[PDB]
Amino acid sequence: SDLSVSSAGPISQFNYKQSFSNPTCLILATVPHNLTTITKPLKYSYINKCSRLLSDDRTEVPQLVNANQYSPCVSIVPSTVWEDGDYYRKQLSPLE
Amino acid sequence: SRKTYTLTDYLKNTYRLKLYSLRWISDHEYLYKQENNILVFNAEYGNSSVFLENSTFDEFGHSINDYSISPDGQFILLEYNYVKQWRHSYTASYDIYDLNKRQLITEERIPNNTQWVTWSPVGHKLAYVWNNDIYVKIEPNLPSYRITWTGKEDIIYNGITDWVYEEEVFSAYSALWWSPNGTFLAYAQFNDTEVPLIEYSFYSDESLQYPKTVRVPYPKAGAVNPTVKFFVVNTDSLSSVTNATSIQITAPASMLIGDHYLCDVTWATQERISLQWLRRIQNYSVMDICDYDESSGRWNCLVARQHIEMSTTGWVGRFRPSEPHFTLDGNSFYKIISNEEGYRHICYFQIDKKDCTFITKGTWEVIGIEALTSDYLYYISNEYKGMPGGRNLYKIQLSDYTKVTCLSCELNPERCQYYSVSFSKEAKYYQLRCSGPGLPLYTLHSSVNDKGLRVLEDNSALDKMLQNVQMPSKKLDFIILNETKFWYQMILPPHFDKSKKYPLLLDVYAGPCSQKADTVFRLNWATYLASTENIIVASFDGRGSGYQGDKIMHAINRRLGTFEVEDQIEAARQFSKMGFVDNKRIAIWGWSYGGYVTSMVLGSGSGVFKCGIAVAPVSRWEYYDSVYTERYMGLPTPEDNLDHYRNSTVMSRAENFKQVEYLLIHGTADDNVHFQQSAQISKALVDVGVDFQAMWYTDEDHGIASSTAHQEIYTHMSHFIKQCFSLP
Repeated sequence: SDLSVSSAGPISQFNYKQSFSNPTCLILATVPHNLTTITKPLKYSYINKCSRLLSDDRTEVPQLVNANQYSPCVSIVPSTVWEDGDYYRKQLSPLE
Repeated sequence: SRKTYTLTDYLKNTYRLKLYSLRWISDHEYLYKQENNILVFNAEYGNSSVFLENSTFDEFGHSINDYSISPDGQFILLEYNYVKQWRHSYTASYDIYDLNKRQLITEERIPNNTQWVTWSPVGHKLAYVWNNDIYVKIEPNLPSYRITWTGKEDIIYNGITDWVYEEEVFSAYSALWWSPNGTFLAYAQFNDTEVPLIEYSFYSDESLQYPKTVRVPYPKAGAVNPTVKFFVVNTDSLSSVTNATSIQITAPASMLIGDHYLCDVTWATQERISLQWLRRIQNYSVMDICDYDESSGRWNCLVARQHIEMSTTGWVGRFRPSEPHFTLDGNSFYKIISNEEGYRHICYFQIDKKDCTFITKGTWEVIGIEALTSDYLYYISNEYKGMPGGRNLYKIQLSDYTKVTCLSCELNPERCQYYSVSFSKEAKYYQLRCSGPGLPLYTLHSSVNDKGLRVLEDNSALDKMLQNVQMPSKKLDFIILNETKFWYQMILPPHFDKSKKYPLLLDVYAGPCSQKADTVFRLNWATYLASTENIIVASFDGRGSGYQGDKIMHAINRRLGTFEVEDQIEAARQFSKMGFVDNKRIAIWGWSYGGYVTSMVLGSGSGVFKCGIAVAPVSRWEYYDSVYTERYMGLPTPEDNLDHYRNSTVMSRAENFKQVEYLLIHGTADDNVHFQQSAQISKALVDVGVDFQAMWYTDEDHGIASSTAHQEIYTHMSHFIKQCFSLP
């Protein structure tokens, strides 16, 4: 349900957004025992919140991923998330 | 000229207060336990008809610790084999009895050693916690669905609380929250992985050869805290084909940047939830409002539905931030908030508007929001006669905030000044509980026209008994320091001759937002001391006390063991000035924070007090827990408030004790205020050559509440008092 052009959950919000200006496809498949050369990771991960807190220490501003790009939070989210609710923080320099 | 209220009277419970506890099960029906049968009463008229005969479980073959009937009256849950854990918590065995089938359910039972069980709020669904994992039963007699696989003793807690959340945040063992119709089950997960263990001995029965070392994750001020994560599971789409999916709802960004807590969980509608989070520096909290998303299956929490709450002069809320009561559509909500004058009043919020509008004002405070209909909000406050120590039920018209009417002040003015209320399912009827100054009175009312259909219980039998004993009187009044009123109460012996000079015993607690001066009627050992030993027993609410606004309450911010100690001394002086107090005979005593204040007073050098008893005292704030302590003190690092931490300890006053008689009492198994604190007190006292009395209680907790231990501690304290006052 969460991987669709019409979807508006954390996947298109913070993970992977494809072009709306080109013809587009989305295939879900399973690797059956036949081929053996692809290997499983520990668990499926995805980002469920990616936000900025501005310097006023009050305002939260979600960071949406753009088509054909990576979430700005890639810099701080591990390749595989350790446990189901983990959270990450990186303080920003005044320029940043 | 009758007999007095004696210590034996107090301990053996010879004069007992009757209660009347009911349980509403609908808009006009409640359950009572008359003569050990459960009956259902119909408020609309008068009738009453047996719901469950006492004989039903003559055949159980188990001592039955507790029961709970499901919302639809179809099933009853039977709790036996209760084995205690902390305070609010335990382990037990459970059996479910089908009321239709009149049979015990024997297939697929709830496992032994279960930590907690709740019915859903409307069906007969079951959520229980066992080995720290959540399990849901939809139909009571089919396999439970396991919700979490992650629970682990003393490390991961799913759906139940760890020590500190239990004691200082939720005041419960449960950390489950059903949605109104039981569709969703929201739960918390606590992680104590990096939280330090407190360890202590448990000696148990005389036959246990090697004592048991009890280990509890417990964060002390500044130490590493537990972490929290929040989940919601849809219980209607559970299945045995598939592990349940718990959607995690993540805390706001302003919380994620540092240590935080989850401090409130309130459902708004069948599909709207509100979460309140609090920063570890309890200056700052945020409410998040999350809607369920029928398509994606997740939970959407729009920013700008968030609501920030800050305190510029202390902490948020009285103890935690206050909970919201939503309207029926869940687009607006009412919430107790402290206003510009620093008095706590009801605020009316829109879920998408930052600003809120106050619906009550005044130099008095709203105690709690009790019920909310479309037309009226029912709330309890201490407005009447400007007494912070009284309580009454008010209702305010939602279309005209000027139309506020008082449902209890005129009911019985000289007898009833302390009310609490229990409302029927749609605020159709309500029961009023009166706690003092006269004997407790329990009545029933309909809220349609506020008519008082019935007197549930009046304590006539008790009144009868008390006629034939010399009871003490109670005075409740105030004094004026720096153009401000500070209330006190006194328990005065029978035949109180204003001319003679009585010994005085200060009863102290004095902790932040406390209140020992109230209108409640009590039968306790202060009654014994007054009735039998002709000794005046007094309490006083000085700086940093409750229900009088933040000018008084926040007065002790960042600086415990200062103003409230000073003020308890000042009150003994002020009591002297009244001229019926023999100032060569003032004791002071207190348990917990009151033990801390007692100790601090005895070590003050004031020379006002002859002796004191300190039961389970805090001695040094770096010993107590993080949540409570840091609320009032911040961190004990030197970047923060370390100076006030170290300046404020009992042990550093050891020398001064040479001027006073001191009795120090502590249970060996107190998981709350550790024996450690007193061990440190007695150590400092030994180290400066001060003599004192002491008493340990083997295996008792913070309550010293077990029968034998309780009569023992009061007997011992009685002897110490009678001796210190050189009375027969």
